[PDB]
Amino acid sequence: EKPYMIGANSNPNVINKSTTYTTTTQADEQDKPKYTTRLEFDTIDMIR
Amino acid sequence: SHGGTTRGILQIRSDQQQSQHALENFKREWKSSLSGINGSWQIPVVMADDIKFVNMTPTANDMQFEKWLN
Amino acid sequence: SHGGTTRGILQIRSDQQQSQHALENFKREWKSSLSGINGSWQIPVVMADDIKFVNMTPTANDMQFEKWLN
Amino acid sequence: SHGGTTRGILQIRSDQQQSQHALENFKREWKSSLSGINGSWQIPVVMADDIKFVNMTPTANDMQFEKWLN
Amino acid sequence: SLNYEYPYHPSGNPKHIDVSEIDNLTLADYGWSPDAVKAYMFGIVVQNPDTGQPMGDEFYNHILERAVGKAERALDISILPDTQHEMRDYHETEFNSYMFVHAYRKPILQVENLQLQFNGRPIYKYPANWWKVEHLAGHVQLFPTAATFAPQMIRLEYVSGMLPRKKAGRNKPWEMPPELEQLVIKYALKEIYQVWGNLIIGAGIANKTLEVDGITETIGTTQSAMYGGASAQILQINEDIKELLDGLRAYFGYNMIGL
Amino acid sequence: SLNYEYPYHPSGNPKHIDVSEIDNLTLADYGWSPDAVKAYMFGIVVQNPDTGQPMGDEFYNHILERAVGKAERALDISILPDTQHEMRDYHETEFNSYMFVHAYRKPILQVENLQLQFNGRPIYKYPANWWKVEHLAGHVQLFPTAATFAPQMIRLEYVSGMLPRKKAGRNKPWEMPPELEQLVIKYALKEIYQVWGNLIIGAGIANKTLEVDGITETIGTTQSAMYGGASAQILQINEDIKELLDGLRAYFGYNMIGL
Amino acid sequence: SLNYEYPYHPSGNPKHIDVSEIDNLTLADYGWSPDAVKAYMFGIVVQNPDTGQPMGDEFYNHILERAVGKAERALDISILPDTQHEMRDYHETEFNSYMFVHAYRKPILQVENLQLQFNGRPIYKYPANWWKVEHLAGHVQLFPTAATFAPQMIRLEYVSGMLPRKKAGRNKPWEMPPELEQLVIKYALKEIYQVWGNLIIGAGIANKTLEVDGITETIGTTQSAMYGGASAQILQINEDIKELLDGLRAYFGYNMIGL
Amino acid sequence: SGMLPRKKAGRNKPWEMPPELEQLVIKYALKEIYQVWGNLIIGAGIANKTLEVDGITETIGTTQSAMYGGASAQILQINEDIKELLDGLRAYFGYNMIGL
Ligand SMILES: [Zn+2]
Ligand SMILES: [Zn+2]
Ligand SMILES: [Zn+2]
Ligand SMILES: [Zn+2]
Repeated sequence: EKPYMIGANSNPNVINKSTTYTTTTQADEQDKPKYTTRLEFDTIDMIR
Repeated sequence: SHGGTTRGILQIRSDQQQSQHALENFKREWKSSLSGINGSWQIPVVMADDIKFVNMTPTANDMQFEKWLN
Repeated sequence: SHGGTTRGILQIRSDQQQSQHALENFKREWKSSLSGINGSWQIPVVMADDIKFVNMTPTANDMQFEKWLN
Repeated sequence: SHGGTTRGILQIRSDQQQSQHALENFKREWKSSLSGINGSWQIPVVMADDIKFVNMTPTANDMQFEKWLN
Repeated sequence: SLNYEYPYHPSGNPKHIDVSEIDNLTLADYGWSPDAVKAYMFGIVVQNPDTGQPMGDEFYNHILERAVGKAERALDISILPDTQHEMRDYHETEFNSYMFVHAYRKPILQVENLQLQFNGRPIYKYPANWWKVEHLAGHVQLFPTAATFAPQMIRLEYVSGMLPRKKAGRNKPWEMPPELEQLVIKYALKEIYQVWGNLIIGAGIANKTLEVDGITETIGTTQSAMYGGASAQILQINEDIKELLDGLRAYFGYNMIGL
Repeated sequence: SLNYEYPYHPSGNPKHIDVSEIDNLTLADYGWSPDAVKAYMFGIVVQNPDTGQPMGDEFYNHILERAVGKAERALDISILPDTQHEMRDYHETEFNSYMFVHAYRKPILQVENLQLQFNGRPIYKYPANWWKVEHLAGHVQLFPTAATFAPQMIRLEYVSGMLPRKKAGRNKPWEMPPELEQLVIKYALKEIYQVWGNLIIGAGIANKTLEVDGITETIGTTQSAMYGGASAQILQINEDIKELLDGLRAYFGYNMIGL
Repeated sequence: SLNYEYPYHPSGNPKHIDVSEIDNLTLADYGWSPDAVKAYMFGIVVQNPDTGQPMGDEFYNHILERAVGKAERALDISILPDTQHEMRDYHETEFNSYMFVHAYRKPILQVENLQLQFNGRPIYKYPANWWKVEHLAGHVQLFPTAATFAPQMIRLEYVSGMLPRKKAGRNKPWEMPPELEQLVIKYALKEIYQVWGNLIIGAGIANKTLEVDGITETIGTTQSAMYGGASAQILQINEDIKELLDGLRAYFGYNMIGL
Repeated sequence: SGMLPRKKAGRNKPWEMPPELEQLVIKYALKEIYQVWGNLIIGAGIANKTLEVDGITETIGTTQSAMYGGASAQILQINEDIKELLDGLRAYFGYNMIGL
């Protein structure tokens, strides 16, 4: 009903942000994938 | 007693042929504004890309082959 | 008593030649709207790319070789 | 007693077809300035890209097929 | 003698579709399934690059509904079967011409009612056998047997659409031609390729190469600063639609209105 | 006999929408949710590179509202249900032509009031059954039963806009065709891609290559001095919108006014 | 009977805006905040390269005021509400046409005074109910009830502007359309990009590469000898404004003056 | 309505199908097939590639390009034949005329 307006910003200020270090752990994980094109040799043509 | 009495054709260029509903509404507006003695002298306005009027019959008709009959 | 009485040809340009069914419906609309005294003064509208009317006979016909006969 | 009495069409080229409200205000201005004996001899001004006037009927009309009737 | 439901006469306006079946008939009946889209994309899978998700069937249906809608305007048609309640004005020149009427939406599968009214009361309702139709063009004409205009004098009810084709390589004028099936498909594919073309590599990445410890991998895609990833196929689909669409307008023909 | 609310006659101007529901109907009902936009961008996600913040629905709704506004100008239309209080002038030739009136905002869902007044006092109020409407074109005409002009003689009240489509792949003249939904979506996506094209890699970076300690990488973006990174998507959106918009204009047609 | 403030009649020229509120209404009310500009630049921060300073809100307001000003000419409008004291000449042909007057600035929200004077003394001040207005076009016409020209005979006072839109996706003719909001925004962004485009890298530097002790860093920007850094976006904004601006002039229409 | 299959080699009656309509439909079919097959030669959207591992290297450059698809050459030649084939065949049927 009411018009949709941007309004004001909400992000607060942050100071002295420290880096993230990957934590060592013996526990298992799952490796986040990327699905995309694969490159391969033309082994048949290599035989030729 | 048979056809062929048309004066000419009014062509209006458009990328798409207008739907028949739109043409019917066009006719309604044209008849309401211009038809008959009512609104006889008025001028319509159209904002299409290009308009032409091609004549199929001459400016004024009359009897043909008069001297042949005589 | 023989042919050659045509006034002219009405050419309508199109990328494809319209199917004969479409031309028959075109004729039906034309006859219903314009043919005869009924709807004699009306003007049709067509939205094709380009239209021409080429004349095959002059504006008005009359007897030929009159002085030769005399 | 039937239509076909139009003199011509005044075409005004534009990228967009003007909204009907704008055309109504256009008509209001035209009628207020030019209609009737009042403001008969005045000349309007328009700043569109291109304007045309296409004639649908000849300069002067008269009876047709007079010699046929005689 | 002859046997028929009163609104429907075998001569002129033979019955084609039951009113109740109008609701039942849907896109699947005409072959516009998502599988059809996939078939034309045989060997291509549309999948998110960052997660294994493929786009669902619902999106295809949503696209297909807009593909058939776009076609319904692009050739001025009513394509799916639907019931119409139509009021039309009285024009003397057409009325004297056997009551000629040009339906707003075509084709006309069949006509149920054709009545003339003054203030909502039917002044005259014509016999069923009198009126006759031209299905493809939608002309409605009356053949009676044994000011110059007014608004909304007559009342017309009719069913606009096309039935699914019964037999291969053939169609009745009241029957869906095979080209509309392919045309709507090609419109849908134009959308699907617009989506898929962004998922080829990365996001807006044209050329790449990695060189790690003497290993080397290198790719150059169809993506470019002035051409999109699927724009090769989109261009070819335009060349295909132009041939198809122009050739089909010749089947319906140009529109005309007297003035 | 017949039963109806006095302003609404089933013949001519059948009731379509309750006045109260006009406020209830919103963009979401018409399918203009941010979800739809995201669906068309399936597999592409937009974020602020400096943070983990993706743009919220607020921006999408804001963009969609201005997109539906832009389409509303692109055809001279009213695109959401909205009541109008219109004062129109007396022109004799149209007045004699059954009181023909061309509403400013079309389509007309329904007409509530149509009166003739002189100084704010109603001189004459017409019977409900007399007046009749043409929904799509918005023509309002009167059919009475049993100087040359003046300003603001008649008072017209009516509801303009389009109802959401009820049945799949179909629409009544008083009903929204699915493409206006899609057209507004495509106008929205133009803005989105004009945003997203900037954020793929830094800003203003066309080509880069980096080599450290025996590992090397090279990337060439779609960004260029002559064209932006999303320019391919935008230019394809234009190619579709032009076809989509030109075809839809044939559903409404050209505008004419006497003079 | 009827109740109203004497200058304002509900028929013809209903009251829309209180005179005192004219001062209160400002750019923020219409959504032209700097945050709006930032939102369209989501993910881009305009910052000095040699020091951490971002450009302040004041600059945005200054730009926005010039953006709305440029729009106010580009379509001949008065957009913010303001009170006008207008003198107009007597032309016989328009005067006999119900005293037609075309206000210099439009739209007209409302009319307060309309008087005829000879030497500063009001010869005749018309009743409020007599005069009537066309808000969008600004036509002022008089409908009385129960040499050929002269200069500055009549006196007109009226309020020119548009109110902020009350409800989404809709606007009254006396109400700000959503497109002007976006149009003024896009004009502002044309300026902001012209500033920001110089801050991408260095100053007028197109291509660079550093090679230090086998390290290698390499960048090629959008900047070029014949194209500016932001000129890709500026070109796209022109393509956007051309579509928007042309479509909006159709809403107001062409101007005309008799001669 | 329609056409009977051709009975005798290299010949057809007016009521008989000329062999080119058979070929024309084939060529229209091949347009669709090549529009499919052109995508699958190597991955998707890949124009150029080169791969080097452990002293063995390979480079391939496909017909794919930003401006034209991998099968575009075949399609464009099919069009060149269809246009000749179709223009010539229209002369067998001729233009359509209707009185008015
Ligand atoms: Zn037709
Ligand atoms: Zn209209
Ligand atoms: Zn004006
Ligand atoms: Zn033939």
